[PDB]
Amino acid sequence: KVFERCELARTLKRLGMDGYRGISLANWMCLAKWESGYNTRATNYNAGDRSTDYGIFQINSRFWCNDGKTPGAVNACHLSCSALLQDNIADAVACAKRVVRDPQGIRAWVAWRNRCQNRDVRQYVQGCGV
Repeated sequence: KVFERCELARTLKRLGMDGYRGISLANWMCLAKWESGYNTRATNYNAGDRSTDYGIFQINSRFWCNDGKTPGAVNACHLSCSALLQDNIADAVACAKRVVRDPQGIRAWVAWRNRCQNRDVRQYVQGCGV
């Protein structure tokens, strides 16, 4: 499903993402925006290393979820990658909290460094009443 902006902000808020491991909701919103355009069915295959990025947060199949076809898969979220293509994002959120418990935190997603780090990101949550 493609979320509307404030719709996603309140859903993430309800699921405990605001200030999770010090990360504001606006930073999580900036990340989903640039990773998938808030689209839960987004997939991106990475031909160079044979892995795929799944869902609204574009979580990768080498380290986090298992799709069975990625070389060297670790499956740290202990989740099938199909769980990240559901309309309900509760599993994607539980795996995203797992990613940022690593020292790197949200810096684990390159797109957050390129488009969100050291930028004003308050516009992603403005007017959502969150």
